[PDB]
Amino acid sequence: YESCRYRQVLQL
Amino acid sequence: YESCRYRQVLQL
Amino acid sequence: GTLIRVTPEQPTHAVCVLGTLTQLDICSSAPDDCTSFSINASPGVVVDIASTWPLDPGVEVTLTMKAASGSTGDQKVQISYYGPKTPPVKALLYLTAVEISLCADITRTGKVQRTWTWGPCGQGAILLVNCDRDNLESSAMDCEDDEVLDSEDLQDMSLMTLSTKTPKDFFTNHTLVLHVARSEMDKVRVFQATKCSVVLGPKWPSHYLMVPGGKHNMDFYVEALAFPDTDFPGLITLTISLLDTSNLELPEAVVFQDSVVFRVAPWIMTPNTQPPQEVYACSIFENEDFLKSVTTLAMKAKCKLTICPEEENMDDQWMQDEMEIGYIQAPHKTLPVVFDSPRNRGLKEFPIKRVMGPDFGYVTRGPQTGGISGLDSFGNLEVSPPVTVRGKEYPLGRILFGDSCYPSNDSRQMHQALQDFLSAQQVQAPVKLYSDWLSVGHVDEFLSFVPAPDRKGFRLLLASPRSCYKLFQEQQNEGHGEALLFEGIKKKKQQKIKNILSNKTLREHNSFVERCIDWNRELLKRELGLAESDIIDIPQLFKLKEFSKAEAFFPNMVNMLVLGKHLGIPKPFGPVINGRCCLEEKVCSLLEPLGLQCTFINDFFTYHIRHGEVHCGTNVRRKPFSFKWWNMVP
Amino acid sequence: GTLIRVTPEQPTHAVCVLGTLTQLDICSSAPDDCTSFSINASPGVVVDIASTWPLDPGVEVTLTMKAASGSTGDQKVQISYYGPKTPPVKALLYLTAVEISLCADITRTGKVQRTWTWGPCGQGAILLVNCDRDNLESSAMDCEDDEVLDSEDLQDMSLMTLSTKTPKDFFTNHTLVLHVARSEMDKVRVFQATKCSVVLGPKWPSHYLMVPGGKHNMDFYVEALAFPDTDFPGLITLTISLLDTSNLELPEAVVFQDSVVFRVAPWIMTPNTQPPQEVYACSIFENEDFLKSVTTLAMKAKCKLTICPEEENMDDQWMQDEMEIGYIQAPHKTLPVVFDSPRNRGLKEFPIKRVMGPDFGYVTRGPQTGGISGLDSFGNLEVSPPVTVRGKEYPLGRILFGDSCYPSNDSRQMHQALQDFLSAQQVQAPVKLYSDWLSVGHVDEFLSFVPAPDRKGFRLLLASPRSCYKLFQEQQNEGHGEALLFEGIKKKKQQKIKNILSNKTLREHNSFVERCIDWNRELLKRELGLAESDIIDIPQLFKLKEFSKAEAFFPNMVNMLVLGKHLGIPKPFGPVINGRCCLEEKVCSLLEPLGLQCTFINDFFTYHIRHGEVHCGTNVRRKPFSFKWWNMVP
Ligand SMILES: [Ca+2]
Ligand SMILES: [Ca+2]
Ligand SMILES: [Ca+2]
Ligand SMILES: [Ca+2]
Ligand SMILES: [Ca+2]
Ligand SMILES: [Ca+2]
Ligand SMILES: [Ca+2]
Ligand SMILES: [Ca+2]
Ligand SMILES: [Ca+2]
Ligand SMILES: [Ca+2]
Repeated sequence: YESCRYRQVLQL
Repeated sequence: YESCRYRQVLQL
Repeated sequence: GTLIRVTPEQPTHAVCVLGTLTQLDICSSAPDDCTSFSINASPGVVVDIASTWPLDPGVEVTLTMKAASGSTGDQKVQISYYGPKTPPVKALLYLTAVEISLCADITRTGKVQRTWTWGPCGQGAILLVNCDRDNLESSAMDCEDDEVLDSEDLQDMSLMTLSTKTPKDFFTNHTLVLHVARSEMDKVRVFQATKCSVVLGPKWPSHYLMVPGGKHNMDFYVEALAFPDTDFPGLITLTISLLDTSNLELPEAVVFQDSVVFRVAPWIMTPNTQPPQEVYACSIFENEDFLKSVTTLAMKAKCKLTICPEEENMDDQWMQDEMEIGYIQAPHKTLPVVFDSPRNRGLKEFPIKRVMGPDFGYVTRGPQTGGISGLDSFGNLEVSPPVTVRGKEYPLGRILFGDSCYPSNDSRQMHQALQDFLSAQQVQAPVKLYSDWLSVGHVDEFLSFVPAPDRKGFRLLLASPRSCYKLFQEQQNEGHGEALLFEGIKKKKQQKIKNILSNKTLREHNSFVERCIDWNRELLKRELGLAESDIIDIPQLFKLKEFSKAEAFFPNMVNMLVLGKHLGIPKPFGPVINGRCCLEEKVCSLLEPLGLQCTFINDFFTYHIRHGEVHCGTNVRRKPFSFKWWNMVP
Repeated sequence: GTLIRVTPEQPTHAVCVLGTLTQLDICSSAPDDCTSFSINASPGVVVDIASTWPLDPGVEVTLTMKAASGSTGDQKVQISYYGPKTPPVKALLYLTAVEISLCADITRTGKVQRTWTWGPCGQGAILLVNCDRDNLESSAMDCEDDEVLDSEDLQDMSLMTLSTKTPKDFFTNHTLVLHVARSEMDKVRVFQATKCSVVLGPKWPSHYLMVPGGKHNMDFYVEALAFPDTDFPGLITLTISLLDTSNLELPEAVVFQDSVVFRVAPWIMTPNTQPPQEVYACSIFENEDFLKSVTTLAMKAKCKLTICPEEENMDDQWMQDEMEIGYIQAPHKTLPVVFDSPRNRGLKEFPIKRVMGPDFGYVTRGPQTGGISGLDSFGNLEVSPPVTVRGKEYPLGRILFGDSCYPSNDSRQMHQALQDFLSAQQVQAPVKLYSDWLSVGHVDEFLSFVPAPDRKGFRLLLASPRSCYKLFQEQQNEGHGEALLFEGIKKKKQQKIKNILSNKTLREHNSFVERCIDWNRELLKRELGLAESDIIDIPQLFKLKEFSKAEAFFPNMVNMLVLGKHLGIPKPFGPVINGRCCLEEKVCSLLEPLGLQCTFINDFFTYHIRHGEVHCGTNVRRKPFSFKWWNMVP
């Protein structure tokens, strides 16, 4: 969940 | 909402 | 409230809405050298200082109007500021009062703050999900489109009155707006009655209203679109806002805002203790005797009957597992609603064509294109009668559905969408039970409720193998061990008492089944405030098969049809003594002194072969509760 | 409970778990001709009848064990059934007692029913979302993987103790299971400490435990994965279940089930009245004076400082609008958490690289790839100090964010995901305000909180144009109308007092802005229990532009930086009299007697030109509340 938000932000 | 459930069921 | 400060430089024009406290700030523009003030007002208004008073910021002045204004600026209030130097300074304020009142059925009575509170002392109106079809030439739920096609549909709505009392030329410099928050704009629709056109819906968040001056009343009709769920708690807010549009160059300014709060009526089930009104059944093949027995039972019970012919039946006879009938009610109308299971066997057309109609809603949840399990059959869907647990009351009972003890790799569970929907319907907080051990996995196969004159009013009946074993021990030790079970049935082998009593694998399997039943009994006793006097054991025998799941050894007599004080119990074909079966005699002597009549129907070759009983093949509609759901506090 | 019935035919073996009431059903298998019974038990157990007693179903027998069993079947209870005919019949029951206790920090103390209840008298433990990175060689939030990479990470978890006290050979015929419901299995992870391997997580719903006989203790570490939201209320249940596996052919049977309930710690903000601990800022160009002023203010306020160089800044200087710092706390650890806005301007790398680290969590919500509006900037995100409204207490304040008055076609709103997240964080129930009229639309541009020694402890400051107009009226009528506003700034035109006082369009625009401010003041006074003594007006002037939106005529002095008792206020460059600006003198005389020091910083050419102020370009970290959130009842 919040980990997925972390990965998505870091990609951008 | 519930109307969409109605249409989906009738199609099947 | 309303805060209007006065300036001696020029007079001030302000609008004071009747029903709102208006305080005067009298220090923002007060003369620096001033020390005291006095107030004189017209008799039409009331001024309260909460003769000469100091201008300290602590003191406050409240203004209250009594009657609506007939013309603009018809009241005047003057303030005389007194200073040690220079003559006193006079400030003026002109008042026009209007009356804007948006009202609904907040008292839950039937006749036409700003928050919905449960309980008998609460306030707040109720919407009804327009899930029926009052049009006889339409093929859609009447809330899908954006029109009202028949005046009878108007009876399934909620009324809202906008009362306006303003001067004649008031609305030349003011505007009224109706709106709903963007997160709820897609779960409500509001028509204006003059015949009626849409005002608010899933495409118009807000609408400007055209109202004339003087006295006027407007009628609005409100209908909901979605039942409460996890994403939608159930509260819908409708807001009326008054905007000032005096200057064209400048944008509008909001000056008054009233609102009303509605609750969407939840889906409420009916337990087995309510009087019946209508019975559904099926006809497939070799069903003349079964249907005749159901018909005579219904005639004795004084109810209706609906039968599905084999053309629309598609060789599906389990009406119970597909549809469940509940009701939704509001102070002005109570209408039933059919809940369609995600299971889509041959009976997927009956609940959608032959059930829903005039004053019969239809709602369903879950994935329809596969992805379910047997636990989704309405077998795991029952309701207990009103109960009191440890000082807390449930006048509408508790939902009961079964699932696995702990999550694993071969465990099953009711679909999460259905579980969350049932939980979101608060009025019957659900209770989970351990019924995964059954091959089909239906809580209807081991528990049943019966109406009782005395004590709490109900009596839960549970399947227990010990009862059958003690009966068989008595039958053997009185010397009739020669009795043959399954004598009436010719195809199935008859079994003698000694063999079944001396069987060891069957005893072990029934011990396991008894352990599961004991765990479920303790769970129910904890969750429904029962003693040992409210639970009756009806003998039964279970046997294990592939993957160690329980099946009824002889017809399940717990899954019976209850119609008021009449019972249709599946015939066990148990061993007979002196021309009467011991099982039937025992159950009749156990249920009759409660004030009932027992009739046994035979469905061995037509239902039991396909792992079913009478109650699993028929459905009953029941009268809604007399207790109003909104009166309960969750 | 536990229900064990006795049968005289053969002795019965049963397990009685210590801490559970066990009732004996003594009529299920009682002799038919029997009339009375007697009980004699070993001293190790206690039997309560709630000498000879009738066997009526009403009477009940309770059994209680005092000490754990050292061997299987070490207690015996005998029941003598007395009948008028035949000798009395003896029934036997053998008892072995175990002790299975799953314990956590239920008392919210820090040392190691079955329901989570708020309030100081409640019970129930708290998890912490492992949103930090305690590994210095990792580039992922430490809850993403399925391993514990450093012992320091163990400090961000929650402890759980499984105490087992059973005979030596007990677990040869019994099994223990740990599990979590399938709807919460993807929001929790549980490790077993011996160094530690996973036990429960988003791929293992349940795990069988290997425990030896005798005395033993097991340590489990629990970490949450998701913050509470609309789809996840916040309750996580962990269940320990004891299963009987005596017979291999038969499946397992559940015999005892204990559970514990955890709450996921919510995201809690910090208002402006808390002492600072760390200040963030930016450096882009011509920023030596601004940065120097911020540094000396921080040095005076005794705090840290963090500065982003222009290489990672990417010409973005609005730190306030991108990130907001709050805290999450539990009885054993309190750690801050950074909230990243969906806005992704040039500062999208600072909160993700230079902020989150050892003991600094990171959480964000919403759509990142566009689809937002200016209202999503953290400008509409403030918190009021602890407040008491109409008898209800909020010791952690109320969230304040602004949006449009009513939904329309050109109206804007905060993103629904952010609004639902803030609402799901209950401890600060949000309050909406009307701040769409501003061109940028930031509630930080018109309200501000300041710590006060007296009264409630705080003082809300609001922007009001009248204050500025009365100051200008005084400056004109004392004869200094020649004063020129914007004298210090050379590029911008200086404006004389008479022209600005006699301007009519500006007066109309400021009247509209005053009406909006008045509506917001009434809303805040209703929602925060304020009187007129807790609100201070700071003069300001607004002007309307394209699409009729308000902008600050001169630097906004409400958007100031508050550090304990020190203030950094944007310099208005207002007209000067006798070598001191009237605006600064008025504001200093209005704020100083409250016990503060005022320092004015100039950011006209570096911030105001791009529509910003000091507080919009800097961020502050603040000490968490001393009041424990779990002690509040929502
Ligand atoms: Ca319609
Ligand atoms: Ca209708
Ligand atoms: Ca269906
Ligand atoms: Ca109707
Ligand atoms: Ca049912
Ligand atoms: Ca980890
Ligand atoms: Ca950590
Ligand atoms: Ca970001
Ligand atoms: Ca840490
Ligand atoms: Ca902020």
